[PDB]
Amino acid sequence: NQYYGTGRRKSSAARVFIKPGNGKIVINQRSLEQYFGRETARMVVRQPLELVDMVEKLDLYITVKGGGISGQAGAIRHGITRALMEYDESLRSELRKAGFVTRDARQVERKKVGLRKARRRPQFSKR
Amino acid sequence: QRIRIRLKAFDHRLIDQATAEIVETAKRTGAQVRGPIPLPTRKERFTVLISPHVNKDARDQYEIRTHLRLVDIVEPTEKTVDALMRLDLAAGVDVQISL
Amino acid sequence: PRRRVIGQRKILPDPKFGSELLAKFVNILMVDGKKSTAESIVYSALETLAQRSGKSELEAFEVALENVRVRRNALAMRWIVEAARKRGDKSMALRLANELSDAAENK
Amino acid sequence: RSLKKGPFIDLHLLKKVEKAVESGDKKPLRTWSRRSTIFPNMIGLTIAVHNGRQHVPVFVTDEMVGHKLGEFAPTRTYR
Amino acid sequence: ARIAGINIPDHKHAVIALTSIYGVGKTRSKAILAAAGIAEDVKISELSEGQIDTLRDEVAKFVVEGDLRREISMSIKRLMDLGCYRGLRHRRGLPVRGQRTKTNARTRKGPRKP
Amino acid sequence: AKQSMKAREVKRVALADKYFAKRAELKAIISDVNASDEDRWNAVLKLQTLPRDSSPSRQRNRCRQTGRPHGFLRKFGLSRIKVREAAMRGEIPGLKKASW
RNA sequence: CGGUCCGGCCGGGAACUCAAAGGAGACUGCCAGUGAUAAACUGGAGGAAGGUGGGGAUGACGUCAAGUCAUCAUGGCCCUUACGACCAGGGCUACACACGUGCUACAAUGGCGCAUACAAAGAGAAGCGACCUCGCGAGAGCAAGCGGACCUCAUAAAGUGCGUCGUAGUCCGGAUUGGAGUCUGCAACUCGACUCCAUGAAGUCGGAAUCGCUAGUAAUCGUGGAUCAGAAUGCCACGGUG
Ligand SMILES: [Mg+2]
Ligand SMILES: [Mg+2]
Ligand SMILES: [Mg+2]
Ligand SMILES: [Mg+2]
Ligand SMILES: [Mg+2]
Ligand SMILES: [Mg+2]
Ligand SMILES: [Mg+2]
Repeated sequence: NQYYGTGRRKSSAARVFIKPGNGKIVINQRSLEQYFGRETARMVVRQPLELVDMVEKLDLYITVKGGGISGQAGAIRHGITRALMEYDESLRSELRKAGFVTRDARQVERKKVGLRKARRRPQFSKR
Repeated sequence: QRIRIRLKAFDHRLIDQATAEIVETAKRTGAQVRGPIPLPTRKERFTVLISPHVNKDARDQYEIRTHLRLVDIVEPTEKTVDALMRLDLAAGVDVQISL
Repeated sequence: PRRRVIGQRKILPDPKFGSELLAKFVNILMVDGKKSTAESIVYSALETLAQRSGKSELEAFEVALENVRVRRNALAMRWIVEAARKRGDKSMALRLANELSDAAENK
Repeated sequence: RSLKKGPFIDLHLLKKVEKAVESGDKKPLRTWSRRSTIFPNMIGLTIAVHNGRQHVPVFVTDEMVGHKLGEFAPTRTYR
Repeated sequence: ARIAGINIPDHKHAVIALTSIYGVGKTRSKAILAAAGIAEDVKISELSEGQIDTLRDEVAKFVVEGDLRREISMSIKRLMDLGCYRGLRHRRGLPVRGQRTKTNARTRKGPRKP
Repeated sequence: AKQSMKAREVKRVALADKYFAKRAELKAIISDVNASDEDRWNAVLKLQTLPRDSSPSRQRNRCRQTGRPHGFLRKFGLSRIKVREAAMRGEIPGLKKASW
């Protein structure tokens, strides 16, 4: 039985497909070690599967488009949490306690008129 | 054969009024249509000066929103063709037909 | 600060060791948002301190932290990183490892 | 700077060269073509290159071939 | 190891040691070692004399010495003796190819003095 | 701008479609042909006798209502200030102040 | 799910992501304490979002005779075979100096070489211009697709993996200059961009003084657009890491 959960970030979008029983991770037809070059990116997706125990217990089939290193990794970490709530539905109290189900909505601040950046002003003279 | 109608307009509440009249007429006369699809909006943005002289920092912020609608008609029924080809549509809607 | 009295942000800890304090240490060395090159230097520096300069890697950093003492831990970690850049060794991992060896032996 | 498919020379200055070779050397030739490339058929003549207000005569030398006539006319007086 | 380029190259890797010759940069040093058959990371140690004189033959095609100093200089002497506008720029120490002269001409003009 | 300055621009456009539309279009091709006439095409010398004001590089896109040579927009053919005057009075369809 | 030439490419699937028309949802709504029983504050739950969630648009009376007769509109004055108009060239880019505003640096948190992963947002018909072929390269020739979620610009760069250089005026940094070329355009001297070869200044973190910013901000990385035949270290947007 499939269990689906959508997680995303700034410009990423990731799907999560759950199937009961393996320790297999397939991302964009690649492996976990093959796709994630960052060692931190490998561990942040292991963070929601810490309180809930996974060793060889469930498949996850994920694809993601857009964003970067941690933008894709934060998209997966959000998507797994909605899948486990779809999977068991009693796991919510542990997931609210960790804070992973909260969608990080901190987007980029727009480039303003008169300034070179969002808050960075060009250099100012006193008199 | 297959005919498709590309609809573009400036106002989003005006493009869907012209879109729904075509689809409702097509379903009534017995044509096969796979609905209207919302295409991504090609929006231009214009940032120009408001002042004719110094105080560069004060400017204007414009946009031009151009929405797109596509209706796919499978069967070229003669009752479908003769009705839709000379409809009275909104002035702010541009039509594109591919027979 | 005059009226807006708010707390300080709680960053996520070190994914390798599970240490909250070591996550604030790598952000000081991090410049230009380069996290991936910052933690590679810090992990290589601590492995030099662990294998050839005393076991208990998590405790060995704390002995070096204790002699140079939220803000007390923040000023202690900043003095280690800023003094490590102005040294005579070759790489940043070798310079910061010798600073933790000197701070453990309070010199 | 210029592409190899044709060194540039004006049409009016090319006509002034052709009459000068056949009919012999004359008074220094007043012109405004500061952009023409010097050809070997101009060696010996004196071409007055306009520099904004006057005409400076340029006695053409053998090693001037390939350069421009504008490179022999200073456009400003410096003090 | 003394080349026709009599100035002695440093005891380091081959593509770095050929850069010390006036007129051989990094790109031309790659072309000499590729035409010879010597790897670029080979030091002056174990570089035998049979491998030094085959570098002299490849560099012999190009003039890279004080003889190259005079040919750059006499090409400027062609501009200055002719009396051209570009020849006038080199004599006073002003920029030639279109750099501005309001400020920021410190390399051409020399150090500042009011 | 000045009325005589806009009379210059109409004079350039009237020569632009006249001479350099199709005739200099051919003269640009024949100088560019690698296959034939590699040495004696002589299209460059015939291009010299043509008038200068047909050149597309010499013309200047200006505001069609005022003649300002600065702040041109190819979307409407106007200067930056005249875009606001038609937008606030609703003369340009769909144009309004934006927020994002 | 069938099909394998391992490409959603082809039957198909309408689930999902994305695309955009409408709507729900957050309102101190609920509980607890404090507070004069008030407004409110504090704490907690629920929830994607909680105390104006994040950003923008939205800027009162007035102040500085602040800025605009050179956007335009407008009272008057002045010139008119000239204060007007046409064209060639030159100048606006000069050069003994001064001031303000920026970029790249002074480097091993790096430099170079090989291999290689992940963006969002726009522009395109007198245009973007693939593929193939040639050149070290700037490009050139051949020549499709596309008025465009189809096609092109367009392989994003930092990052990751290995090797190398070992703290120096260096494989740092690239100024300046010479030579040889490319493209645009009637035309690249004054005064263009870019590539190739070679040259390798100052500079080894900057005085008094002075500036920006409380979070996806600062810092940094590249991308795109307006202007434009061509000419971005500026300006406008866009994302990456953080
Ligand atoms: Mg050299
Ligand atoms: Mg007027
Ligand atoms: Mg022009
Ligand atoms: Mg909506
Ligand atoms: Mg005043
Ligand atoms: Mg270098
Ligand atoms: Mg603030």
